[PDB]
Amino acid sequence: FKFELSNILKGARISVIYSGGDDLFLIGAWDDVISKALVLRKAFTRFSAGKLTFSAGIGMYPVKYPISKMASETGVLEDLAKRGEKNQVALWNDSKVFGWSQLEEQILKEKMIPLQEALTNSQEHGKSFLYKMLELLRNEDQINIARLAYLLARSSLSEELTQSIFAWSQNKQQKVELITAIEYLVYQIRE
RNA sequence: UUCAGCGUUCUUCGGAAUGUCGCGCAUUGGCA
Repeated sequence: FKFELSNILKGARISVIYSGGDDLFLIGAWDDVISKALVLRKAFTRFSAGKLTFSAGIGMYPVKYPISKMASETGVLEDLAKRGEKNQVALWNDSKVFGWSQLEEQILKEKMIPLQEALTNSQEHGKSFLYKMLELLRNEDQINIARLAYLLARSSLSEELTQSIFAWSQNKQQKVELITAIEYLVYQIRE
């Protein structure tokens, strides 16, 4: 907490308000805070050789927004993660609580990276297509599953991604990861 | 040689929205 933490966070736009196994508080750029939070969980397990788990709450706030409010709201997110599924992290919203491995791979690697590479390659697609997909996923109507499939056929995205998105939407866990992965990509792509 | 029309098609195939923004600013916070 006091020494290795400086090397783990090295190179990231993060300021550590306080440290320690009792309570850890860091304020940083959101993409950096998430990536370093994942690095920390992997390091903690390695350092402890397992048998030790860390629960965290991650929140996204405008810079002008008050620190006390940031601290209070993020405390609640940490509490969500702590009460059940203590290893799992809570990110941005109460609705999104994810295991650290889930957040790192089943969301930021299996879903966000394909979508990211697909969008960049496609000259025919854009944030607006990703917003359309998100609106269907958010509504959660059975018809939207069908409407997403019509959008996917029109979209012409690579078939394996098309099928993977379709499968993800039908599975409840995959869709929350798909929603989060799309939202993370939109936050990253947005200027 | 006269007397008559009769039957069959009644719309078809594509394209079914797309791209762009997806809140910003002030107070507050932060730095001094």
